[PDB]
Amino acid sequence: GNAAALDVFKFLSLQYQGKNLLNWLTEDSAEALQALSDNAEQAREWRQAFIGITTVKGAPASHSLAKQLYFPLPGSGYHLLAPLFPTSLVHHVHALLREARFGDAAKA
Amino acid sequence: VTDPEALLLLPRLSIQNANAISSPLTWGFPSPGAFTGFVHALQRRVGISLDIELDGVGIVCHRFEAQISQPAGKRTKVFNLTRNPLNRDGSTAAIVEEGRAHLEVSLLLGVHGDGLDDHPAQEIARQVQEQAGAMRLAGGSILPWCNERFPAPNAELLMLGGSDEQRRKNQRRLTRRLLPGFALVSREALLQQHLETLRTTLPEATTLDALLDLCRINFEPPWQVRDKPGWLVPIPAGYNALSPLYLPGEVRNARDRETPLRFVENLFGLGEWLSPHRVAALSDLLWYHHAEPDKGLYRWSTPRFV
Amino acid sequence: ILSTASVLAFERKLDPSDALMSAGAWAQRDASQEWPAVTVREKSVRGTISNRLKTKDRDPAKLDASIQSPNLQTVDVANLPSDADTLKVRFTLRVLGGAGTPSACNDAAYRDKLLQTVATYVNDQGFAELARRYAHNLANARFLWRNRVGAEAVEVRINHIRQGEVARAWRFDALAIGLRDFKADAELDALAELIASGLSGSGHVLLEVVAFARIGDGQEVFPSQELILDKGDKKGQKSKTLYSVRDAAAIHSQKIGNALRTIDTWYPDEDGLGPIAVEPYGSVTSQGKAYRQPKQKLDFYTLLDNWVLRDEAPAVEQQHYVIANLIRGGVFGEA
RNA sequence: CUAAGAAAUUCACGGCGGGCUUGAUGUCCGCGUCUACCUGAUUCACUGCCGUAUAGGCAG
Repeated sequence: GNAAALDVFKFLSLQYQGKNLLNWLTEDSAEALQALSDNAEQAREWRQAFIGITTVKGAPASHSLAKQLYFPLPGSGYHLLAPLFPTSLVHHVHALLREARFGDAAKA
Repeated sequence: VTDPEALLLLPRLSIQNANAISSPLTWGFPSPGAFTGFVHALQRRVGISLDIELDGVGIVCHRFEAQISQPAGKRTKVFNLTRNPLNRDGSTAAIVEEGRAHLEVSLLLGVHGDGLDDHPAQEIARQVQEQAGAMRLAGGSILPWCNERFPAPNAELLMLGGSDEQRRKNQRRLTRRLLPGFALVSREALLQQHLETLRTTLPEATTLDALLDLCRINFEPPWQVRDKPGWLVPIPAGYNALSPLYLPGEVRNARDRETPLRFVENLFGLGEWLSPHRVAALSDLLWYHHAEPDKGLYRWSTPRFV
Repeated sequence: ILSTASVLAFERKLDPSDALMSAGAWAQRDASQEWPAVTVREKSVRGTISNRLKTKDRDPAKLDASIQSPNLQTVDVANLPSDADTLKVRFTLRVLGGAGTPSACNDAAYRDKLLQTVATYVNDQGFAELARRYAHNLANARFLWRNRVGAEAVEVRINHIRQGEVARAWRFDALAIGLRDFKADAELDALAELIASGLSGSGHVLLEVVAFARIGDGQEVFPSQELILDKGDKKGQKSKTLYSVRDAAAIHSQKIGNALRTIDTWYPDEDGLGPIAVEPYGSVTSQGKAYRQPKQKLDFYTLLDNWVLRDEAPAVEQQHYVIANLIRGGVFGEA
């Protein structure tokens, strides 16, 4: 998204009690929906905003410069199969490779 | 799935700019899905006109030359790019790194259908080579062999042999023809039992970790390297679903509005490069499609191998 | 309403290969099948600093302190051998065919309207102005980019290959054919009709192009230079890397393609250049200036929408340019 | 119906200044290589003669 709005992500990303703040606002709890509040309806509005970051916004679409590939079904016909770039996968394999190449436990 | 009644051999194909980025995790030889899509486009374009069903591919890869370059003072490599045209103002466009490579593969495509007795085998092989000469394999132009020493013609081996001696003889005559290469097969049960052994050693183990362990070279304390059987590589083994399937005219900016779309993501399996006489059966080693679309799992492999 | 397709894509017709270069002697170029290749080797160059000062450091102290610290490089060169005065560049060309149908289109209404428009163009006047200029750029050796600019005699041989052998042989003199005029010759018209039959039909047409350039003994030839970023560390880094397919220098394929598409003489600015390459918003990256801007109605996109959607067929030169874009290929489409 | 579909890296360059690498040295004792065979498969398409002949025949 917009990089100047990264303060909301660093606001929600903390571990304040034992878990994530978005993980708190996603579950209905007595500690949740009241701390960022003096009235209940604006708290409901703020939480209904804050939980929607994990959902796709808009109609599903891939651009003309995105890739999409016919796959032959066994009977007949095709599916369109637009793939994406898995950034959690690349980041996890990147952390493992950086551990195996520059880690102190391997350099020893 | 289906045993091919014939096994047609496309000869050494020169491909000049293949997509060397096989997956978001692997560079190198292009994906097996490219070759299966190539033979399905061949089926789509002449497999209807000749009353056949081209199915399965044997990948050989005689010669591979990637357009990479090692920068000075680093262990890893980078890619040599191409110069894009300018925008409408004269500034340079933002470059997207695409890896190129020069291949030399031979394709063993298995053909079966009622068109075998309608036509001579040499005529249908000649027609499928003339159709292959105007296509592209993984994004690269198929160089059609002009003014060289002698063009390599095709050979459609009828798999139904009069004898087992005749079958082994004609198989050996093919294996001599595609010998300097290295056939690529999928070995997933080996990855599964390696997952089993590594989870015996240490629990909660992913098989991404097992694929990483079978990819790398790793030393052991008494220093010696740990042996690997053969040339094991990681390959993209098809796709896995993310979104539920949508209706054909529902997704915005699709490639087609008659075909349902589904957002997918890669699946990284394990392949192996063997010398072609090691398999001792060329009726297998062909890469088929396995869809089962109700759970995603649009994937390719080679059954009947081991 | 016949809205535009959101995904448009055309396959590149006129597909060339990597142009290998070799070397040998003129007047035995007929037996030039076993000529050795031109190899890319390193050489070390140095010199002082020549470019302009940044106007605040013009003092003689740091000027003389700068010319006592020359820069040190390791460049690649490709030289002819010292006993050979001919450069032999050879590549293969495929004319694919089916030059109107898009490889991807959302709307079927846009698809058959565009196919009807392309068919209207080709039965009005076939590929005989475009294929004439493509045969010109194969005739005069414009694909020899800097290897042409001082040659004593360039001779181009184009042999149409059948299933296994040479179906028809051409032979040209690329210095008699200029780099800015598209005239009429007999063999040029025969080659243009072969490229026309390729572009119209469904099968591919294969051509082998050989270009001999008589430069001189041991002079420098100029293959493509590889675009690399993230170069490394200055003790081992190379400054200029030439292209080499298999230990042999070579011009890139897309450089040959950009030479063959230099047919566009219909851009609205004056032709002090002559022909330029065919691009949407036709831009010359050596000139750094994008002709056919969208503010004038002479770029590719608006011409195609006026030709297909609202049926304003433009001048015949501009639809020549539009069909040249369609043979060029491309990826077009809004969000 | 292929992580599908598209792409100009390029213009110029002085790497030269100079030099002592030296001395000294035990390779060395010993040794069983035997055994047995068809180069011949038409393997010398030769030499000459009649005939203008290369066309065709004849001799040894």
